[PDB]
Amino acid sequence: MNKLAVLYAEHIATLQKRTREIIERENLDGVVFHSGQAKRQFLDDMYYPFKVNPQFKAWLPVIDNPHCWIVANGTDKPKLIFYRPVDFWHKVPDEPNEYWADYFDIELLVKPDQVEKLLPYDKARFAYIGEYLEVAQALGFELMNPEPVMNFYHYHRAYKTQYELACMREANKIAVQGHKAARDAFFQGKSEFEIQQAYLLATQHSENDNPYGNIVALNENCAILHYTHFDRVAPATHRSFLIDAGANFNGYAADITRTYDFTGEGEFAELVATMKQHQIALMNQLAPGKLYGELHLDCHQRVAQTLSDFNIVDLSADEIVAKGITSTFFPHGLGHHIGLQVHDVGGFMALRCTRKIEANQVFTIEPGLYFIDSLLGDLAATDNNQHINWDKVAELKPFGGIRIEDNIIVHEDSLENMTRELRLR
Amino acid sequence: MNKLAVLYAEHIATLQKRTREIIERENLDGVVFHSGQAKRQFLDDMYYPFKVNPQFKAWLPVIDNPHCWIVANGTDKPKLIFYRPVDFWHKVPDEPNEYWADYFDIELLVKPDQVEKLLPYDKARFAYIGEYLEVAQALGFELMNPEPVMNFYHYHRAYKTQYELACMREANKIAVQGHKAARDAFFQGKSEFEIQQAYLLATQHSENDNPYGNIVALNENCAILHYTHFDRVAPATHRSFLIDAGANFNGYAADITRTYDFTGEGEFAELVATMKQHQIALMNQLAPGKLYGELHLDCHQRVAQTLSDFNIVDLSADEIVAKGITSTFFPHGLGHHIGLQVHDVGGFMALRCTRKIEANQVFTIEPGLYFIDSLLGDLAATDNNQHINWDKVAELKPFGGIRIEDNIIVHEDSLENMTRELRLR
Ligand SMILES: [Mn+2]
Ligand SMILES: [Mn+2]
Ligand SMILES: [Mn+2]
Ligand SMILES: [Mn+2]
Ligand SMILES: [Mn+2]
Ligand SMILES: [Mn+2]
Repeated sequence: MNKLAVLYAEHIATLQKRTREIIERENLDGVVFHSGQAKRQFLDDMYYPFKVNPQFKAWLPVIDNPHCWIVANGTDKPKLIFYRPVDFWHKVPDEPNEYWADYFDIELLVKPDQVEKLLPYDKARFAYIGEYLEVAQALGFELMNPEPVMNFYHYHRAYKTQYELACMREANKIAVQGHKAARDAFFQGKSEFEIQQAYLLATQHSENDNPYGNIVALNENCAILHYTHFDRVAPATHRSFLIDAGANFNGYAADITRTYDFTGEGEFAELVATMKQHQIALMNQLAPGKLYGELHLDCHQRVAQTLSDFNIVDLSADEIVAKGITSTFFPHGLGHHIGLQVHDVGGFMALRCTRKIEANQVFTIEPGLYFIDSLLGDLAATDNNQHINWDKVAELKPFGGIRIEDNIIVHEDSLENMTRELRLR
Repeated sequence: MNKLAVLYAEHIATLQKRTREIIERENLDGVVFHSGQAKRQFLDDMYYPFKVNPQFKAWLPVIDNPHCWIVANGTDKPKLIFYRPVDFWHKVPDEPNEYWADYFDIELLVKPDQVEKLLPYDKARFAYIGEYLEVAQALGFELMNPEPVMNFYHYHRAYKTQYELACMREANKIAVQGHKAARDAFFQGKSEFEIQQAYLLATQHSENDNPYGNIVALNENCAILHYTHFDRVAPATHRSFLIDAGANFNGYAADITRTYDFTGEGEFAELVATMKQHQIALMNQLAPGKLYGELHLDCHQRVAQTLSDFNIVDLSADEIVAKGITSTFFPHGLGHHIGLQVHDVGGFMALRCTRKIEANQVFTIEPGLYFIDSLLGDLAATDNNQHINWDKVAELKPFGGIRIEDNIIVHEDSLENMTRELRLR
């Protein structure tokens, strides 16, 4: 028996039920999900790597196949037009024969432009959920990504089926293996580039297989939030390491961050150790009914208590917050839902400090503390310039910043930190 | 002094001259090249990796920056609107300060929608060369990628400036380092995936940095022409290895293939050694004035002579060709131009067996010999089924196929095989 296979049955039942409800509320005959197509590079005969329509992979783990269509109404067996071309050029895989194949009425498609005869005869009442409006209109569809249908599925995406939670445990498990290998590489003095290679090797992921662009930062780079590049030359001296990297499994993402001190001793190393405690205490505050806003406000508080205690700012926690200067050391949000998409969808009628945490949802808790040139300089142009220990700043500035991030499943009865349960210190 | 820098001056002069000629022939005030934009994934806040407009990087080595614009007329100094946003989020690089920066009148762009005021006041007579027609029309442009202008630049792209040839030598040099590391990994019994990782490490290339999707094939996979995947599990037995991989330098590509036998002894290993000889003799036939057609017809001849001598087909070379069955063992073209694009552009008014090889052009010579299921089975359904040693086929089938490919610069006085001159056996 396959645990995933058993959970999948309920997954399908759940999407089926959700489908029945929405087509009735909108008087539709059904919904058609288009996996998408490969995008061709301008004036070239090369293509950008394929990225499946999230709304299509929500149903099954087929994420590397364009020209696939799902037609469903929630009561009848969902139809799956599965693109399987034949030609000596590409390797032809066997016909879908895994556990999920049984849940669909599968029609094979040998050429993309032969899909019209496999779709409903009258497409007018079928909502087209996909990126290719022009192709949909030519086929006869009229309802393009109707907002009410998008909002419905997105809202329910926040509530993960057991199959989804299982998939997400797997993604976290792969990512963790990578974060450890990346960790070891850092302590060996490797370059950002080399560290990235180790992560990919340990997770057996190709760059285009991870859920987002990995951030493998060293020293001052740790202060660059959207740091995309990988230096090929190792730094003369190794001070800090920040790696925000994830993994994929059946279309579900992991999104983990870890910051380290090269020596394990000193101010920065202590700062990290503190942030970790604050980070865990924040994870610990997740519970059904809890307002994300409280968690957020609390994070800024912890940050202020950190800035105060490390003499980075010569003021009391409450006054650091009061004066509103914590945002210069922690400029981003505390967390977000995650699942099929890294920054997952959801929320009443299209992360606000107003929504409540609920069971079966999955979150990331990622408090941070950075020393950003631009953001700091701005703080100097205010009457608060007199309140920070600029000597303490220049001493840490060389370490860039800190961020610790886990993915946690909020069960009705408890919290499951997939990341730390995998033993990622 | 910088050799590249000195060659670049002439590069600019050349593009300038080409620009003057075309705008006069088409009565235009100038030409505007748009580097492009990042494409956002459907319903997500993630983007596909950026791919620069080839027509924009033809001018300078800026290939990772969207929202950049070049406006030129060929007599005045070309203008370069260089996107350089500022914000604590992304790492801000210094203002362009390399050798090529001096050849342009550089305006910095901090936000994509602030480009209108930096472009010509009257855009009507400026041809827009780019992918974003909608954005161009909103800015006021009317002439969208006019065919005569596209054809002109494309035609001249076949003739490489010295700067371009130098760039291409560099790409070949990086790729070779990778092909050797990949080679060693194969002999160590690593998996396709592991071999791919070694190649990337040796070339210091991220997957999205190479010019096309690497083909790292093992055993039977060597017979799959468009083989994209990388098995994570090494084969029980290592028989054959085929790696078609390249590299980039300033936007110019290398495109190299090499096939190996695991033991270095046996039929297949002998077959490879022969193909190499045929491959080199084909490279040797490149010369200004030569018709690609002769080279092509000659390749099929060599293939037939190979099939005949290895008793893969019980017929004489001439009759293998005569009966037209070589195409089942060698189904693709012999070579193509290469440069800014792997399959480079060019040719009289938008690789034909009719065009002639000329000086300063760059080519790939890639004869192959494969054992493809589908293609072979088809040969069985013909009266030629009685002509092939099906016992000899089943013996080689397990090795997949062969392809050897080099990139060669055709100088007016000689041939320069960048690949073999780098010592890639
Ligand atoms: Mn059926
Ligand atoms: Mn993250
Ligand atoms: Mn995150
Ligand atoms: Mn200027
Ligand atoms: Mn190739
Ligand atoms: Mn090629």
